[PDB]
Amino acid sequence: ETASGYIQHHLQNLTFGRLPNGDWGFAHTAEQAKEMGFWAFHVDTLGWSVLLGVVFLFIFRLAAKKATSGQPGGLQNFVEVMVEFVDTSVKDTFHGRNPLIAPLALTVFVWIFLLNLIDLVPVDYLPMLAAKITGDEHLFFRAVATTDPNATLGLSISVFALIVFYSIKVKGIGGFLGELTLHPFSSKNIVVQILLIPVNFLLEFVTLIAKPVSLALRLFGNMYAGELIFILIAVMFGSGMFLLSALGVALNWAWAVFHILIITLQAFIFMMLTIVYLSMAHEDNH
Amino acid sequence: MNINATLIGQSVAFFIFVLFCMKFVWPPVIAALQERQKKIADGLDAA
Amino acid sequence: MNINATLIGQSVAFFIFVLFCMKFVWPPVIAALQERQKKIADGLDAA
Amino acid sequence: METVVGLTAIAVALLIGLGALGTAIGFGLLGGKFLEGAARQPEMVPMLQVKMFIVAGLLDAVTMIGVGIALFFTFANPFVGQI
Amino acid sequence: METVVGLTAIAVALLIGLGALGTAIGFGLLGGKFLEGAARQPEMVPMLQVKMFIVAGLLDAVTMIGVGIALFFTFANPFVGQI
Amino acid sequence: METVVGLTAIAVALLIGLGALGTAIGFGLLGGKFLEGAARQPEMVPMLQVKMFIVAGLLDAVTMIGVGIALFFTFANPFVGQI
Amino acid sequence: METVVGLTAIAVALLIGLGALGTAIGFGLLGGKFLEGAARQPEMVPMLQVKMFIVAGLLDAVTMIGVGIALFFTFANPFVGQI
Amino acid sequence: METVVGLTAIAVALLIGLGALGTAIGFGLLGGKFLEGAARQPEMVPMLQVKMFIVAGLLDAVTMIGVGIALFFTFANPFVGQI
Amino acid sequence: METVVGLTAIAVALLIGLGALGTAIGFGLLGGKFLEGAARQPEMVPMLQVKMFIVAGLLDAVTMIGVGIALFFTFANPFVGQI
Amino acid sequence: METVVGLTAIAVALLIGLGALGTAIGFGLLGGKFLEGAARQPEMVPMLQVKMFIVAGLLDAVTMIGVGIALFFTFANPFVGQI
Amino acid sequence: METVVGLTAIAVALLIGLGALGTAIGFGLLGGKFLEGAARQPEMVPMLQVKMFIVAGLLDAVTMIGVGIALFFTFANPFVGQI
Amino acid sequence: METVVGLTAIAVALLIGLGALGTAIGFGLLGGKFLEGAARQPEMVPMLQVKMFIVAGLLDAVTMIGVGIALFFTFANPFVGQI
Amino acid sequence: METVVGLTAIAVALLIGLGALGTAIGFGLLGGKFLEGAARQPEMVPMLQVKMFIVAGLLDAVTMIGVGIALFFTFANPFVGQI
Ligand SMILES: [Zn+2]
Repeated sequence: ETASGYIQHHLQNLTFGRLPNGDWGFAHTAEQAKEMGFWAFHVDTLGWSVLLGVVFLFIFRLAAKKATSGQPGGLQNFVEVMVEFVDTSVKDTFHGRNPLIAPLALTVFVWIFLLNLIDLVPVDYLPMLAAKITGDEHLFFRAVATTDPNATLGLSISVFALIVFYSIKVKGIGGFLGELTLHPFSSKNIVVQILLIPVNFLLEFVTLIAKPVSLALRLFGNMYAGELIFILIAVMFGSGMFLLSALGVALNWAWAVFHILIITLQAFIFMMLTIVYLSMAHEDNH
Repeated sequence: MNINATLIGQSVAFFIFVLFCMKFVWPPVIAALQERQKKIADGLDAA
Repeated sequence: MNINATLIGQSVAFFIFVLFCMKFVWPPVIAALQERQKKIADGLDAA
Repeated sequence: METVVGLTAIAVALLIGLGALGTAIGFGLLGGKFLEGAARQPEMVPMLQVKMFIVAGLLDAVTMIGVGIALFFTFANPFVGQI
Repeated sequence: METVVGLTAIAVALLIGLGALGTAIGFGLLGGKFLEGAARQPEMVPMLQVKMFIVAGLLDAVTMIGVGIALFFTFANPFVGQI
Repeated sequence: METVVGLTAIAVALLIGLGALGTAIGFGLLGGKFLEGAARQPEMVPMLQVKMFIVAGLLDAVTMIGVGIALFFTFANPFVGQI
Repeated sequence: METVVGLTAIAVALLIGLGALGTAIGFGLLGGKFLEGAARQPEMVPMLQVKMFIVAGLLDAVTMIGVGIALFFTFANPFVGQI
Repeated sequence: METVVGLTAIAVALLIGLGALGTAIGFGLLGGKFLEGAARQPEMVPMLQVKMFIVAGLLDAVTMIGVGIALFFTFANPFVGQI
Repeated sequence: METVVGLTAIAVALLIGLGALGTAIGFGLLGGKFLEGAARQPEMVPMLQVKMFIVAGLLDAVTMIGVGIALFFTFANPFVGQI
Repeated sequence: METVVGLTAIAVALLIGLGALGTAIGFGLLGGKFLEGAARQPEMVPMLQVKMFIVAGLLDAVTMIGVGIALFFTFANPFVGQI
Repeated sequence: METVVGLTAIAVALLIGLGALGTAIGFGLLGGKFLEGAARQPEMVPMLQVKMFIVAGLLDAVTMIGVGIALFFTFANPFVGQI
Repeated sequence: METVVGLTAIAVALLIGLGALGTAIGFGLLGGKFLEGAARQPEMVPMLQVKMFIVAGLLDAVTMIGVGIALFFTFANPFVGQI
Repeated sequence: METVVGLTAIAVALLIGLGALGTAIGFGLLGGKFLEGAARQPEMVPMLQVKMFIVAGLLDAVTMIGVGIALFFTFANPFVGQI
């Protein structure tokens, strides 16, 4: 098997969608997967994301259900540390009393961290394990959910929907459209302000739209580049040469040691940006 | 690359997880922390 | 070549990374958590 | 059609590279002044951080449009098909 | 013809990329000075923000025209009609 | 002709893009120093604003000429008649 | 003379765009210091404005001849007279 | 097809080089201001370092997108598949 | 010789555009420093103006050389005579 | 085939040259600020040196990737195989 | 022979234009600090002017070599002889 | 094969020119702060010189790699044997 | 021989240029701080001049290498000998 085929296989997702003969079946080739329209699902991404979210929620439910209100145990001390950190972060950014912001920030941070963490495992372990368990050698399986633009886009779109919902809730459709078309530049007379509404819309709508796109792409680019560089280094081992493999080990170790920082930092940035975006939807910044 | 309905499944899972955390995780831990702080304050006001 | 070499290289690199982590990253986190627990215990004893 | 696709590749490369250069320089300039402000008056840090995060939404607005249209060109090339 | 649309793709890439680079650098400078002013005098932030938006409009003035022209070229190419 | 119109597209792209880049950077430089001056003495702000406008006119004097020439090239191409 | 006219379009685009970029950067740099000086003491604004105009006369010297010859290239092309 | 591959090579080169240049300059600015802040207030060094990492998280986004897309373009090719 | 003419137009466009850009930026810097000095010490303006002119001559020497060369190429093209 | 190799040579040159330029400018800025801090606080030099090395680790992150890719292109060649 | 002559004309344009741009920016940077120093220490102006001329000798060292080489190319073109 | 060698020459020119530009600007930035520190703290110059040399070691690495690669291209061209 | 010599002319131009550019900008940056230091403490000038020359050697090393290689490409040609 060639290195190019190795990379091409590693770059493909497990897709379930509408075959020409019915709305049931898994794609066996990249072309067949791309033939499926918008109504298809990446099974590996959704499965891993739901599994990791369920694991995190179960672990945090175990400590919360038996809160001692005294000397904390080993697990609930860690849970309290995380909750205190999230609460301190929320208090320094958001001055309202919305109960949704803090649990949302905690969920976002821990979920994204857990999704990024599985990139540190060797690239060939989980796909080969899945191939052996299912018995199919040519099985598409990608573990890291955050390297799929669909997951990051879903997170960013849900955050954007929350932004719009809370802005409308706290300002009426009236104040929402007013802030979108009239606020940054205002005039005492009607004729000037009418000429100003296109400028205000052009300045506000672009910045409003750019938020979910940046939120998704900042995470996606970092995770995708990290996984792709991890895949490329594995090819150096595949050459079988002594010299090339020795350098590959050092490169992989350095990349992982650098990548743990990126894994933590991207989740922290996503949490902070979500908090900031939700806080500026309850106030007026222009 | 390939935009799919995974974009919808991820948002559904996200909302479900956030609604779980809002009701069954955060309040008990916050209440325990506040009760411990109240106990410490009362012990410091015993004078 | 190819398979059975990539696996060996990945396993060696991952083992080195795991050793590095278990020798440098874990003990500070464990120490910090235990320090938090000890401070909470001291506060409760004072109360 | 070969020339169209070849020049579309260069167009995507420019669209993303220029935006990346601009955002890197702009964020360096913004972060440096943020650090200086946090060092001069350490008590202002949270307000400075939230203001910096607000300005970051203006800093990369056009860059996000450029990256989006570059991604549109790569996988859904509109110029191909216009003869 | 293929050459006209191939050069139109490069033209769109230039139009969006140069504007993105310019806006990113200009907003980095403006936001850095705004953060410095906010750190020096926290009481003046409400009016500094208004003036920052006043000058941000002038920042984005020409780049908005550029991106509009780029979109008009991508979806309504006026150069193909000229033959 | 194909090549002349294809090069006119690049000409329009350069005319608008370079002006947008220069305008954004120069206006960021001007706005930063305007915010600093307004923070220094809030009571003189209207004079600073009008003096900023009278120099913004000079800043955009050549960029508006460039965008006008580009718009003239786009819809009333004078080079296709010189063949 | 297809190539000659096609390259003359690019020459005009460069002549105007580079001058516009340069003037925008230079006038941003000059206006920033003018506003800083006006803010430091407003009693000297009338003299500072005259000095700024004197400097602006030097700053814009080459760009105006550049746009002049760009217009001289667009109308009454001198290079098509050379075959 | 040879033109497509040849231009894809240059696209990758630009996409990585521009990002590297921007990242290096931005990190130079950010690190210099961080060193100045650390020198002024030695007690605030760890908070300044954490804030520098937070800013670096924003600085390095579009460059990493470009790097990923370039690495995708080298070992895979969405442009060759369009013939 | 259709290629030599037109490439000479591009050459003169570069010769004038680069000089204009550099002259505008350099005079922006020099005038900004001169305005700062005048605004801080109004009594020193008469000497600072003469020193600014002395610096300006050296600043504009090479740009004037380039402008002369560009005019010579425009009206008395020597490359044509070289076949 | 010749075009592909000729363009990959230019791609390698672009990668290494842009990386070198960015690294040199960024390290000039960082070193200037480090020397300023060392002159300001001579007793803090050992800690400032470690902080400078930490920043330098981030500054060269993408440049080393570009250099590695350029060496891979100049010794091996993924584009020639694609024909 | 047309290609060689055209490319040597472009070479002369680059050779003079880049030197002019660099010289103008460098002399603006030098003159700003010279004016600041002259305003700070009026009694040391005679020494500062000599030091500025000494620095100016180094600033224009390579620019004059480039200008001389450009003149040698345009009047005594050595590339026509296939060297 | 003329294309391969002709593009190798331009590749070498870029490799050396970009590195030279970067090193010159970076060393100007570094030496400016070195001279400032030497003038303000004349007793610390021997330490500042050693620190400047340490920084210059990091500043010039990638440029040395580039110039070595350029020499390798000029005297041991590897691209010729790939066709 | 047409293409290789034509591109060698461009290579010589790009070697002498960007080197003149970097040298001019770097020497402006260095001389500005040299004059600032000589105007702050007028008695440290003899030491500052020697330190400035020491920095200038490092500043001009790579530019001199590029100029030498450009002269080698002008009055000799390693590329023509490769057919
Ligand atoms: Zn508002």
